[PDB]
Amino acid sequence: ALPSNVKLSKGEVEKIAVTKKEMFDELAQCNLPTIELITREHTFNGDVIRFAAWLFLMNGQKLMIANNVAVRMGMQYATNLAGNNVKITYVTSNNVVKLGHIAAGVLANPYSNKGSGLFITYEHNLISNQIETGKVCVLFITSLSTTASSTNSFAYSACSVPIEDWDFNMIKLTAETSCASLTAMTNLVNSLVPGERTRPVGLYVDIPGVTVTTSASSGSLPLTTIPAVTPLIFSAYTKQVEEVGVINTLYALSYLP
Amino acid sequence: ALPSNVKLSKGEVEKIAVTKKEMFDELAQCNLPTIELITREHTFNGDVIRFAAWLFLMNGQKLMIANNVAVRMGMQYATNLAGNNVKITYVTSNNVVKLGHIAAGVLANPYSNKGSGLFITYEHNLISNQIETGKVCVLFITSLSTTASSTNSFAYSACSVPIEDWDFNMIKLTAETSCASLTAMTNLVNSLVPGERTRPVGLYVDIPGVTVTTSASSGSLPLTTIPAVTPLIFSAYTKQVEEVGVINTLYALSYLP
Amino acid sequence: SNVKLSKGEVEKIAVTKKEMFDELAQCNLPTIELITREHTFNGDVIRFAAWLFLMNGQKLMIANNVAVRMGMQYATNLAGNNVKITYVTSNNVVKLGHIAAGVLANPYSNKGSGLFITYEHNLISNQIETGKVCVLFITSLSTTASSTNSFAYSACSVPIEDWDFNMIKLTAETSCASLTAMTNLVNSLVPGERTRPVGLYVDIPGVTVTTSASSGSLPLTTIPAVTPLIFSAYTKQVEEVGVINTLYALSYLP
Repeated sequence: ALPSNVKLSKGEVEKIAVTKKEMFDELAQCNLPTIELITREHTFNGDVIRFAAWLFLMNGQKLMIANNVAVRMGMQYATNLAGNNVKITYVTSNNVVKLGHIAAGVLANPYSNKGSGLFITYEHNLISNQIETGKVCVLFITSLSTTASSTNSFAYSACSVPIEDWDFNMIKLTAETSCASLTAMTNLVNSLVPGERTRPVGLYVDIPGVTVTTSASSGSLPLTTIPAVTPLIFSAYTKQVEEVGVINTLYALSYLP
Repeated sequence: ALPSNVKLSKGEVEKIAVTKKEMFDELAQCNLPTIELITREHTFNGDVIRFAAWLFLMNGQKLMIANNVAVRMGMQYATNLAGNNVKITYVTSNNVVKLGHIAAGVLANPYSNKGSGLFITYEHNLISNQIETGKVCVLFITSLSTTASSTNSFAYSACSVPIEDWDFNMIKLTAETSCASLTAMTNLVNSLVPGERTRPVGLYVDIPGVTVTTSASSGSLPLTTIPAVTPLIFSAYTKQVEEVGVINTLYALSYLP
Repeated sequence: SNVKLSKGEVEKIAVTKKEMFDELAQCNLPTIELITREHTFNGDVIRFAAWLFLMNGQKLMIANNVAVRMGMQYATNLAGNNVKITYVTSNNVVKLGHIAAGVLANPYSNKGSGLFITYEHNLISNQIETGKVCVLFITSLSTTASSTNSFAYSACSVPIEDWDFNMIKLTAETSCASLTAMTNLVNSLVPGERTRPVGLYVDIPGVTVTTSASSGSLPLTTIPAVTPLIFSAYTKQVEEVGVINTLYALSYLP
């Protein structure tokens, strides 16, 4: 801890750094070489840090409508829209597990209020209300005006990803990385009185083949509920667009690189 | 300072690694050499990562009954069944502090509806309702059927531990590590209709001398509430057995190895 | 085992910054998404973790802590609503941000502890103090189980030029004016009803911190909605004043 700056022994480094051994130890039980299975499972396979961040974002958080859903990899059950645990179906393409889904179940109260949401489904286009075989449907909806505004103005970006190409890591919500959605949303925001302007954010997806579409402005939430029969992957919505950030963060945290 | 493989200086390791200094620095105040007392106490002595993970598990989580209790080491007060801070009494064997307890207080509503829970008390057997002098009493209760099922079927595992041999670390819930509780519990689940079967989890305890007993199937929760006057160490219960995993995680997180 | 490590070995033994980055990395990009960085203490996921729950719900805390963080746009006010931040500057340095307090639904109550920080508005004196940051700490002196209503506060005013979030804490151990006074005041109560004394410690020279007399009713119950507010957080149980310090510590970088 004391010396200026020269090559460290293993013992010195174990003293200066946070070790993986120490991280394992947070969860280790009864002097066993492995973390308990039922813990590993819901814990991103040991990652207590990721799990910590993720956990509160997933639950409660005050302005988020009645139960987020994120079906994670390597698990048996996930909680649906009503907060209940249901069986996961995992989906294969080319011998690889791409994703899981569950029955949406019953959203007690509609989305509302001038917020932002990211929803992801298997084969069920929420906008068009139609099935798209072998695609994953990504939907981002948001207020364009601020919570304090007196203008009702909303929009959405959307795209469909062939299941073979699907990769959780290549999706994000952004206000800085250039792409069709950010550009469109930026133009859409600028239609409002300056005082009522949001910080534009877009649906960025970097998977070749896929183009992301952005709607026109709406003055009414593009999506209010989700049919309970819906094969659902991920669903999260704040009542306050000012916090759209946390929704990107949740999603980023839900799935491994 | 990132692309090569041999022999790092202290200064390089401090850039490449997450350091203890930085972790200390999340909690440091006023350029002082130690973390503030009143913060160290409830923070597992500065372990902010542990504390992060633990915190949300300990509170709210929408399917857990009205207030988990985990009396932690080296603290003044713990919150009881009613969520109120009451004085901890610490217990000594052979000049070593083994564990603390509090008056259980008042569970507003009964445990209920096909869940799982772990309870640990000082000297009070919750099943036999009698005092066992110098024993620590472990009770794990669970549904055998799924939440979706139409069968009321419940069981519990239990054992008593001599206070001198007590070790928070040698207990866990498991579905993989071989033991008498897992075995019994496996056989018990297999008495149900395939579609209603849960993944069996047993109470595992590696303290020599101790044997863990498992009940027969019950169809009615082995345990519904806790007498207010009870000396309580740990109590946690979910309404949904499918998440019994979190209960193991919480417990694992509450006590240091 | 017990000899000089290569960078590959270090990366296998240590938690790396690269891995921490990767908790939040998206789309193979060299930076963490802005809207994510912003509310995340710039990528510090561990800090953000601990902070998050401390800031929200937590059972015994009155209807919405406020803590205006650095480098953000909006912060949640007393009502739980997101409002615009005004950042304040002294000598080309950003010293702090504030928001209109807004409407605290229910009054602070029942034998707790609160830390409050306002720009220029002394909540006790109810008067403007130009160029000062106002720190107020209020607490029960007796325990929740007690049958005595006894309260006190400590307070000080800090010139905006000298303001540093890091030189403030709540303490029961580090010697200071507020600790001493607070210990004396506690010791006027029946032993069984005695709290563990904690003081408002502030290590910015020029500033002295005043501690009140004992009250028998809370020195502060509410906050005028117009108040320029920086930090606000109150538990109903004084036994947990520890968590209020931890929330504060976690809200601002060293």
